[PDB]
Amino acid sequence: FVEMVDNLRGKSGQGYYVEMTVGSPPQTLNILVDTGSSNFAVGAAPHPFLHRYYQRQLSSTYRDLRKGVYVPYTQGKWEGELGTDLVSIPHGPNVTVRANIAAITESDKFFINGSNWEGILGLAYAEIARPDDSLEPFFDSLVKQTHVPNLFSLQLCGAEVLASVGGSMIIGGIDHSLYTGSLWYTPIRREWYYEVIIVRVEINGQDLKMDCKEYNYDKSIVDSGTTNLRLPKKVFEAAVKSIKAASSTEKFPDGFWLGEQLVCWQAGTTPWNIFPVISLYLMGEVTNQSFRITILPQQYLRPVDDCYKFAISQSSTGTVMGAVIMEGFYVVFDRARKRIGFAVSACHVHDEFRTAAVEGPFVTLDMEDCGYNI
Ligand SMILES: N#Cc1cccnc1N1CC[C@H]2OC(N)=N[C@@]2(c2ccc(F)cc2F)C1
Repeated sequence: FVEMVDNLRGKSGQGYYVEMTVGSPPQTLNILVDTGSSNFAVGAAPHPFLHRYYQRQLSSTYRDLRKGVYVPYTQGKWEGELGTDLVSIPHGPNVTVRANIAAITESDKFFINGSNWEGILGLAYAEIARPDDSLEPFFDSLVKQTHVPNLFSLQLCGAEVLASVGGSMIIGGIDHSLYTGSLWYTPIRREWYYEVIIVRVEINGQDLKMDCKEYNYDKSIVDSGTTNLRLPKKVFEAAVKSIKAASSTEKFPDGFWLGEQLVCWQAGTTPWNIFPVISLYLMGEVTNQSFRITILPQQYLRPVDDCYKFAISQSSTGTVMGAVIMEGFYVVFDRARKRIGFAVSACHVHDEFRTAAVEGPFVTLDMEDCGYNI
């Protein structure tokens, strides 16, 4: 899938984007790859933080759906107008799709100063599309209209101005040069978000010993459009307590653990070995099995002297496996078989003593009971 390798770029903390073209003649736009939402939405009018935007009037193939869409979330919102147009991904498959597009005409706290992207590609399912599930998402259109197999995979690599990060979005298959070792799969629990089930969490090999329902309260999702590992309140608190203890040899301000303040060390002296590894055990395809993905401090301390923000934060909407978990790994969104695969990434972080890992099986009792009953 050689022409698709290295087709993602971004700035640390501001997401990964892919170049796309919209309309005829093609308008080039950078689009954030977001497995946590399901709309294809593009800035369509001027904005302080947008260096270009989609101009429907310049496109001979635009069709207006005469329908508005409002997408409030927090910390923000966007609104716009629905239509269809022809869409292609230059460093993607060699196809062109007529896709729904939300042309964003007003927004608050959505576009990001300096991020270099002008729209979002929601890769999750129709159930969470706005205004409702009848607005076919981009990937659904791509699969229906072209032969492309119903699967994509993401290799996010990450790590003055914020550091540039890179990676690859492989549409339609699995590129075996982007990973090493075995691919382990966890089931997609429900096709809305990419919802999965975490059955155990360890911090430096010590079980947090919570009821596993706590890890998925109210859901756990894999989300390339969120930077941090976000954990439900009780789990977050348990985790930081444990990380504090392992690293207690040093002391950092409260704002660092709140992910607000940076912590800096003389360049090159970053004391990685005082921070523990974190293992998340995901439910396997076999009911009583799991496998673990182990992440290093190189993933959960985000570069911003060498300066870092702690990139684990509290959630009130369940666990979010964001970019800093995904950067460990090659992640396969196997929609056709309703499962998500993980393997150690050719661009994983590691030092001479430790490395990200994907290991299994571990046998674990009653993990169907680790979910939330809708
Ligand atoms: N839109 C939308 C949307 C539609 C449906 C569900 N969730 C959405 N969110 C959730 C909050 C963020 O988390 C994710 N994954 N994407 C969001 C996002 C992305 C980029 C950015 F700059 C700002 C953002 F808030 C938008």
